[PDB]
Amino acid sequence: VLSPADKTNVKAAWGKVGAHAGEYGAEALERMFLSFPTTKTYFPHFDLSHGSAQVKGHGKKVADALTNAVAHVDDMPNALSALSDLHAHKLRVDPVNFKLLSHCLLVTLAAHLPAEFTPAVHASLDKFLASVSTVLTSKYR
Amino acid sequence: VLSPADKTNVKAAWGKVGAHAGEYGAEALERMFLSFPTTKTYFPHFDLSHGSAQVKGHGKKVADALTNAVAHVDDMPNALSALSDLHAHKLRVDPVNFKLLSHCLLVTLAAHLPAEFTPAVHASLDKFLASVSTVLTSKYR
Amino acid sequence: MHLTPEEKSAVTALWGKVNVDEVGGEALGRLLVVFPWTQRFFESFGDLSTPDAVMGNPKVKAHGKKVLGAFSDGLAHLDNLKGTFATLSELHCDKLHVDPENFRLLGNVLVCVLAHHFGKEFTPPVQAAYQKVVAGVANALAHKYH
Amino acid sequence: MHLTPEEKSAVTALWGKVNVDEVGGEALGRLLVVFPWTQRFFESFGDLSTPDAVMGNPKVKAHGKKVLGAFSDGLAHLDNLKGTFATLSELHCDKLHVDPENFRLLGNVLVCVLAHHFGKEFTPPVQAAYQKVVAGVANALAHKYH
Ligand code: HEM
Ligand code: HEM
Ligand code: HEM
Ligand code: HEM
Repeated sequence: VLSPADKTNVKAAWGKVGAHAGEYGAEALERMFLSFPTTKTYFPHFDLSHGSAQVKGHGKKVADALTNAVAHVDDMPNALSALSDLHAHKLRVDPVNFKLLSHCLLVTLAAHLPAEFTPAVHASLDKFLASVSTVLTSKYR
Repeated sequence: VLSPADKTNVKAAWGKVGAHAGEYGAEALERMFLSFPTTKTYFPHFDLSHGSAQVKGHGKKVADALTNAVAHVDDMPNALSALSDLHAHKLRVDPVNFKLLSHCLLVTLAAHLPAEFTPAVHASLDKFLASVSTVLTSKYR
Repeated sequence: MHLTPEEKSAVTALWGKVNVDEVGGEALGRLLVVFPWTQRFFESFGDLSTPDAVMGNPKVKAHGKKVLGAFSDGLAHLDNLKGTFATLSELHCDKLHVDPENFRLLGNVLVCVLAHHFGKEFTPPVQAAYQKVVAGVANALAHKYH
Repeated sequence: MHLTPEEKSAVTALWGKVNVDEVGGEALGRLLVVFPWTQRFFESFGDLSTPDAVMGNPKVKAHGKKVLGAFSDGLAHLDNLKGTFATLSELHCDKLHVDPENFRLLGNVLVCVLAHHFGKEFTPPVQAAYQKVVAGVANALAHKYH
């Protein structure tokens, strides 16, 4: 359960990302594909080379879904219903992978927001990304 | 979420377990300690030898908690409230272990319910145990 | 793979009682029913809409036999799982695009099926040995991923 | 460790720049704040009621440095992490009763702290080599569990 202080921490941290959200998205994906190569099995149709337009483009989409989640933090299941449907019924990504993307997003935020990535904020973001993952895998079966 | 069918499947299977619950809980613990030795780090104060009275007595408590969850299948978060606080704040068992015990319980049920352990029922039981684990792990942070 | 002699004998002892045909079909089928997202790799197998459609699907059953035939062969080369499964590892990665977590799920479902068929005979020590074996096979199949 | 020469080299080059005092206290403190159930092993350290309490705790700092000193030894022994950490593995299992899953949590937190400290210098390739190292260390520390 996200607390009021968690919600505040995430909104704050995500606020500074602001216009860079898309770049951070792409960066998190690149870090996942390199660090956890099994995640590439879900993107056989992508050019995964560094600098790929596919990865950039997809990074933006992920980052925008995350902005939407932050904006609707009190009502995530509703704001992400369509995405949950998609991952559960069409894409069918094994649930273990969400933890891997979550970790890479955290590393990306840490590398870009040294002032904002305090221990309390790190904790809230970790919980937030876990909550997002739960919502996205809630309709699998 | 559990579906009406799932609920029917779980009540029927556990109903056939009946008065053997405690013994199956004890066997599920034995299978866990042997197959996944890391779980033993949580029970350093127990005699873990085969047939141990301590293991038998703990298997009964575990089994009774599940029986109660089955008895209150439409209100599990509330029925398991006390147990969720205990595992989160006193015991502090890492969440990955819940899947280990769940798997061993299923193996235990399969070995004892040849006719009842059909594919539909196995599937319902897997979801049920995952639901129980989510509840017991919901207040960790 | 820390397999002790007695672990190895227990694995082989039981494996000689298995009707690999039947068991392969039950394990693959159960995987598709219990963890339905694994159905994403088998759309060409036709109807997988209900438990009966999956469990009795002739293509599921025939594929399961193939899977278990490869597994048995692994059981005859327990000291070299990586070499034995190298070509299959490459195939599942490079052509089939299968997340190796799927190998873990199948292994655990295989353990439930063996429990279901052997009942008591599948004792805790025997299960413990089989857990090591299914993790070793899964790891061998994942080893050529890149 | 299947570490590439270029992987070994990247790990080593970054590590020569690490302030162990700062990084150790930060990693250990962060583990306890982000995954508060790990506090169960550190009751004797004092107040751990808040992030500031944790981060400020001098026993947390001093123990962090020690942990990271041990981590440094591993980097000098990358081709034999198992022998390198055999005693420490035994100790974490038989005397301290620490679930090895905790080793994996600490590893990822460490990666987050290296990123926080090195910023853009902690590129995706560097991260990838460090993920292999932290997994290697965790596995070596879990190796003598029984
Ligand atoms: C933080 C959790 C995640 C979020 C918020 C997320 C978000 C999204 C979004 C917004 C889309 C595009 C849908 C559209 O076109 O409108 C997408 C698609 C997709 N996602 Fe995720 N995703 C997440 C995790 C994952 C992970 C863990 C995987 C597997 C490693 C994955 C694999 C995919 C794939 C394969 C597509 C389709 C891409 C394509 O064909 O263009 N996602 N996701
Ligand atoms: C199916 C999920 C589980 C249920 C239903 C369950 C249930 C219980 C119950 C009823 C108790 C006794 C509380 C009392 O004294 O009244 C207990 C205690 C305990 N549980 Fe769990 N548990 C579950 C999973 C686990 C797991 C995965 C672990 C760790 C591997 C664990 C470790 C413990 C420990 C160490 C105790 C204290 C035992 C003692 O010192 O007497 N439990 N649990
Ligand atoms: C014990 C683990 C496994 C073994 C030993 C194994 C072995 C095999 C073998 C022998 C084949 C036929 C190869 C060929 O056509 O040349 C095959 C094909 C295939 N495998 Fe596996 N497999 C295993 C697990 C899995 C799992 C868990 C999945 C995914 C859920 C998977 C996905 C597939 C797919 C999609 C094919 C091709 C099916 C087709 O003919 O269209 N495998 N595997
Ligand atoms: C990178 C992984 C880790 C390494 C390399 C490491 C290393 C060490 C070392 C060198 C010591 C000092 C032993 C002595 O001489 O008494 C120690 C102690 C200890 N470790 Fe770890 N450790 C690791 C992770 C963990 C984690 C994740 C936990 C639990 C969350 C943990 C729990 C403990 C405890 C409770 C002690 C005793 C501390 C005291 O009270 O003096 N360790 N560890």
